[PDB]
Amino acid sequence: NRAQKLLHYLGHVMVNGPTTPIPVKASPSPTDPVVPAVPIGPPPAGFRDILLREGPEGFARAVRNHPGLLLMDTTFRDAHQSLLATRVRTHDLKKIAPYVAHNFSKLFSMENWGGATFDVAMRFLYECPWRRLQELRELIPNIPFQMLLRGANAVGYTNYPDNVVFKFCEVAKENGMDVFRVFDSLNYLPNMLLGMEAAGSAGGVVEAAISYTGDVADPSRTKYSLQYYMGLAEELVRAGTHILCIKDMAGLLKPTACTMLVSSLRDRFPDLPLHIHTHDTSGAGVAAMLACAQAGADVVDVAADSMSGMTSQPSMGALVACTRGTPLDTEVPMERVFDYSEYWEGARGLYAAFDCTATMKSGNSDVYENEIPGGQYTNLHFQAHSMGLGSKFKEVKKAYVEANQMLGDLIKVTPSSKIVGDLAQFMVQNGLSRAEAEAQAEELSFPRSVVEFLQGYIGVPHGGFPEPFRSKVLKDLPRVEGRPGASLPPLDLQALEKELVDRHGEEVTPEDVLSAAMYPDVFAHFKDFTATFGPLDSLNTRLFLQGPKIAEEFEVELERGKTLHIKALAVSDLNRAGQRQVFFELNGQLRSILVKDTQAMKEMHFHPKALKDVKGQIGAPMPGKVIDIKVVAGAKVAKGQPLCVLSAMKMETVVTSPMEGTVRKVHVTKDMTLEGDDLILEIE
Amino acid sequence: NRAQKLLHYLGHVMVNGPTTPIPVKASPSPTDPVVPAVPIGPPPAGFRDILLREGPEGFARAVRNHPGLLLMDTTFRDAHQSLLATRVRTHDLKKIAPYVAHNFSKLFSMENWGGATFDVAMRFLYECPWRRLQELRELIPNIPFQMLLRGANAVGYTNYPDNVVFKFCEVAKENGMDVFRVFDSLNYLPNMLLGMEAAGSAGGVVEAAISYTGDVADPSRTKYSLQYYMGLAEELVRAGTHILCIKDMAGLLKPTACTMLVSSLRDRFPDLPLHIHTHDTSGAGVAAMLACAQAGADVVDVAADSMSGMTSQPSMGALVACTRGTPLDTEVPMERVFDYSEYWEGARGLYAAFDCTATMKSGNSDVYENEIPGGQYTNLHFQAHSMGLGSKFKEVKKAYVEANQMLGDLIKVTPSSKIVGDLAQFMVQNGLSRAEAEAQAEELSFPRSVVEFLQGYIGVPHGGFPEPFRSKVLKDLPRVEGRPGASLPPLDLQALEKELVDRHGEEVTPEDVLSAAMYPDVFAHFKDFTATFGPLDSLNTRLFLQGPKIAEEFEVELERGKTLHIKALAVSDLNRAGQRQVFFELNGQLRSILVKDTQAMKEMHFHPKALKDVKGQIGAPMPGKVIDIKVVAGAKVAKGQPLCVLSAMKMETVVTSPMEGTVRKVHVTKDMTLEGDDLILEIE
Amino acid sequence: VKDTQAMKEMHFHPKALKDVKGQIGAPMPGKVIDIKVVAGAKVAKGQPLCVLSAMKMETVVTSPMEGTVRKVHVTKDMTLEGDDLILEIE
Ligand SMILES: *C(=O)CCCC[C@@H]1SC[C@@H]2NC(=O)N[C@@H]21
Ligand SMILES: *C(=O)CCCC[C@@H]1SC[C@@H]2NC(=O)N[C@@H]21
Repeated sequence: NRAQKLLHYLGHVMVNGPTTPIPVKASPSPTDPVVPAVPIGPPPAGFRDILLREGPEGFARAVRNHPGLLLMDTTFRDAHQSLLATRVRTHDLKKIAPYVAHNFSKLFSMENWGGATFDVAMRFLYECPWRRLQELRELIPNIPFQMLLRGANAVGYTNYPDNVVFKFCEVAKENGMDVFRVFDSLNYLPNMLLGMEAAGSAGGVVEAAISYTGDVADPSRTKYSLQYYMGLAEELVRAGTHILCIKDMAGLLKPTACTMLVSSLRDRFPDLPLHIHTHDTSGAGVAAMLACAQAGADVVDVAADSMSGMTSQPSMGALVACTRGTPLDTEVPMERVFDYSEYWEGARGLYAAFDCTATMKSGNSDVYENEIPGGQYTNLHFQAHSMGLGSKFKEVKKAYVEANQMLGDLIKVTPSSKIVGDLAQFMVQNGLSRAEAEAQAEELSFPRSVVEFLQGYIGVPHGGFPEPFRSKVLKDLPRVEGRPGASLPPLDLQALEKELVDRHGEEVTPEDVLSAAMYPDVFAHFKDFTATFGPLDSLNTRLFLQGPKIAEEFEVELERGKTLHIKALAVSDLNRAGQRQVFFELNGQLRSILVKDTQAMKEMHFHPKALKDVKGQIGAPMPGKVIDIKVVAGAKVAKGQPLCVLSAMKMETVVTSPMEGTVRKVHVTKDMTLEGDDLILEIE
Repeated sequence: NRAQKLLHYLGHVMVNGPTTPIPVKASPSPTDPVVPAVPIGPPPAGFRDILLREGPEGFARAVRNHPGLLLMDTTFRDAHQSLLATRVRTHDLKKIAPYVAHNFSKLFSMENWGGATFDVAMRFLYECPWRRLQELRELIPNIPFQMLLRGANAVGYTNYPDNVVFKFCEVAKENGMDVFRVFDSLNYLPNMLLGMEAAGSAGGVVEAAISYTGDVADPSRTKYSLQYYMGLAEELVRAGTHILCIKDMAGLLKPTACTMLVSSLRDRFPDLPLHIHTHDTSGAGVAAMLACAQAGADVVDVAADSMSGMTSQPSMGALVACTRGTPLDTEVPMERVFDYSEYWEGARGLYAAFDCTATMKSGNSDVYENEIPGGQYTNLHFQAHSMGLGSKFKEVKKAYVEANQMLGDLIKVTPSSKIVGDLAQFMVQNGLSRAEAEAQAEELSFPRSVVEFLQGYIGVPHGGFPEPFRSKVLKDLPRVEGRPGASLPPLDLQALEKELVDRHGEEVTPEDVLSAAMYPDVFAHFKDFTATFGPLDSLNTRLFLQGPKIAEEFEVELERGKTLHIKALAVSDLNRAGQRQVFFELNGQLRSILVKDTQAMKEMHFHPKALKDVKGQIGAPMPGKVIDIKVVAGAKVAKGQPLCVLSAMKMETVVTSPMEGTVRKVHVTKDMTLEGDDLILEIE
Repeated sequence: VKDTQAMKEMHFHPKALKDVKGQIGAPMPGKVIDIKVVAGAKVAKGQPLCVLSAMKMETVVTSPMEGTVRKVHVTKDMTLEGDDLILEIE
């Protein structure tokens, strides 16, 4: 019995408009993407059976001894985050999940879990990550899944207590999550050791990712030399990981740097599998990927053709065709590739409301001097749009270079990238250059994020903080060193459950408790809106965004037990009250409800009205202009004396003092239109 | 049920316009007239008791014996056509009847029904005359009413069968009717004889009327001399009646003329009650009326103050005030006159959409040169407007005099007035002069009514009529001689009862049968229209003609206990075939109705499409502009022989005859861009 | 011809003046959350003044100088955009 709340949502969409902020105006494609047919038989068993049967190390050995190359479709997380603002719901994903299970059993592993998946499922979109994860894992019983995880902060942006992160990892593994990736913003050794230890405590296949920046083929700059990365890999390997992984956030891999680094690591690690992640922002990613594959790569990240290019991962087809005659022999059907690409482009056509292709058309070479992370460009563009700064977005990216170089050649990863982007925003809205910021570091009101980083909440940069700027900014601000996760006191996991179940909700589960501990207020708002509108996510994307149209019929699956349909009838009209009626016809009955519009009165005039109950109160006898008032406020007047004169074209009503006393205040000064019984002055 | 029909009517009124045509575009005023207060006790004793306890002769003697003056109110019949097109409903009428029946006892009689009363009560207004008359007798069991009748034609414009008129009068008298008027357009003595014979057969008060035209005080005016009128009056009085009357359809009585006339009449008949009827158009009506009422008159017609002036009768107020310090001593409390006038003034704005004021601003002179009947001018202007010649309406009345000379100086009230009007309509429509119209009147077709008059379906005029024009028009037509009514073959109506019954009659009353006998076409039309939408005259007049406005609640009655509470929300839009859905509110229920819009015509024609079932037919392969044609219609064609060339922008395709034979026709003009798959030509 | 039906007006919070160093303007456009100092109270150098939060950006306004506050132009619970006078120092 939530159809009432759902229709209230629909009517609120009809009147007040779509609720989620929209960066650019657009209209959804009326057409519906076509899903290809799927075989009746259960999906063929992929590599998940090995994990279910063999240990994580046994699985790693089986992959390593396998001849050929292993593939990852990263469309579900990295493309959505990068190309879009990853505002995709799970309905369309489920529409294709059986096809993927039935056809893509040769894939290495699947990425479905994001870092900002919680933020999008809470703040703007309204979904529970655990739920649709559960349905997807049901639909995919035979491909292992990979989730994104950071070093100290599990999904947050500040370092976090060890115990809560361990419990969260335990919960995720208990749910059925398969493969874990753990990394750090600056590759901070205590944080990465903590993450590796947490993943080992969870139990499963564990990898660590090395943040690659710059070019290792340039001997002029050895800020992070091949020796540096090699030693880093040395402590990672001695840490006992399953597989090493490499992530190219900005797609800055030359095939030369590819081959020399891959050889440099494979020579001393002959049985170590390889995982490669890159963003095809510059359009030359495919060459580097092919060079790595020739050089001894094992697993790589690559996106569907329709969702490829631009800033996402490269395409299926390029690598598939390039290795047909090549002994690499990716050995995957092209028909499934075409079906996947066509379905994905059809689905993208629906999310045309905020495609960044209007802003940026094709990937440029402006990454080698800008180093914008591939995954956050559209999101930061939309952040600027919310800030209204989209007009100068061309200068916004111009500021990023110096925003980073304020703090030096840092490892610009998602937290650091966000901080640098915030710094660029601040100095571009203030419009001051490098010298103005550096000389006035104390003077400028930097956000709490600047002092947060300079304090050392995330960690310590390998190169170290900028001492003069940090001294100018922090000054009296405390500086906590060491591992902040070790520095941060542990926090309770129990009394918060009681507090939340007292405030709302009358059931106990650890999932919502840990979610609210990670993020209380957005959790509360999400619960508020869901309660006011019942279950969601059972609708179509077009229905979710723009709502039903006039005299069109559409079936709505309320839940699995029953499915009904609603017929939108008419918009009715604005009432004198802010409520508006809207007409709706469900399966066999007609109904209409009241919708509040955001146009409640315009509040003009409301001139003071003299009250006749108080005989001392004076009201204007006739409406018109005032030629003059013979009395100033706080002046004594006598009974029957002229004190004010009203004006019209034929009569001149001279005001008479109602009694003896002094005038408090003259509401009318001179020459304003008056009404009958208007407050002029009060006499006592 | 019944609600559905009226609800559909309301929806149709919302979607479409008012069914009745609108002469002048306006809206009813948002004001309800004030009903004056009424007592509770039974109505006082008027004159219905007197005629009840006496005979018509005894009652007439009692009236004559009264010292003073007795007044006739024509605000229920004549003021209608004088000021409006006689569009007043009955629902508004049944709101002062208790007041006047209580307040007005000295009043002589009231005229409600009239000649042009039923021809609208079913044709434009949709009501039953007998029904409304039945609903007033109980409201006023105090004061006699008065019927206006014509001699030969009972209600119609052509002489009706004598039995028909007799039985009609008998039924009318049986309806409880009290006073009757006998009249004829011409002075055709058999017409008045038949009318008075029918009135006496019915049994009751019989009054005949004499038309007035020209001047009696002008020696030059000789066609209708005093002695002519004296002979008419003496013949009628020898026929023997109850009360005499005089008609002034145009308001042409000077005081001296009517006072000398009254002196002549009262001299030789100093017992007979004397009655006058005039239409105040020249503006001097009140003066002559009062003068030659002080002379010898007994009864005076008079209209309400608000419904006075212009062309209607003079007012209550002037006559009451003047007859104050006089022996006549009207003796009527004028306060009730005041409230009556106030109610009528309030009621006038309801039908303000059509009125003579918009055209006829003030009372115009020169009526002597025009002699246009007062009760005809408004309808004439309306019919000219509906004709489309309302623009040149002044030129229409200009041509009216020439038509008068065409027919000579004759008395015209109902039939011949509109006959001259239609002849002038033809005159102005053809834009032709009088003299040559007289000349080439042989071949020129004339309206059917002119032919009827020239044949003599009405009777012989007093002065005859020109022969050569009648020979030029009638020519070879049979011509009626003698009395048309006697020459008319009497016909039975008993078969009409069964015809009505078995066609659509299951409750038809003899009144309805008589109505069908009068105007069968519009009778059946009104019957079917009422049967479609149910009974009318149960709602407000603005509610009837304008309909309820959106988003307001209103109440409607059905009977004493059946009264509803109705509200309307809004209207849907044209869904798929010009149909609307509208949403009403019952006392507590919500209703949805469908209305078929009439403003959707969407007439579009296309070049014939080649049908694939016919192999011989040839269709256009590509849309585009035709360059040249190689085969003419009805010419032999070879198999695969070029016949047409098409080229739109890029492609050029030459159409060839796919089969051997000869063509029948080509649908090509060589110079039109024709779409593909079109029936360009055919093959045998 | 000069039209008469054109009425143009200006209102809402004014803009902080750059030459007046005592005038303190809003650095970012956002919602007023809390005000650290009430009008008529001494303010130290580098002291929090107001908190602004719009989408994820948290900003605390520091005191440009050391001196008592005279008027709270920022008021409370009304959105203020960048470069709007929030506090004035004499
Ligand atoms: C709140 O919407 C701001 C969205 C931008 C931050 C998100 S968080 C995780 C991603 N990593 C990054 O740098 N921006 C993205
Ligand atoms: C059309 O609805 C009927 C009214 C117009 C004819 C009436 S009949 C009596 C009057 N005399 C005349 O010529 N027209 C008027």
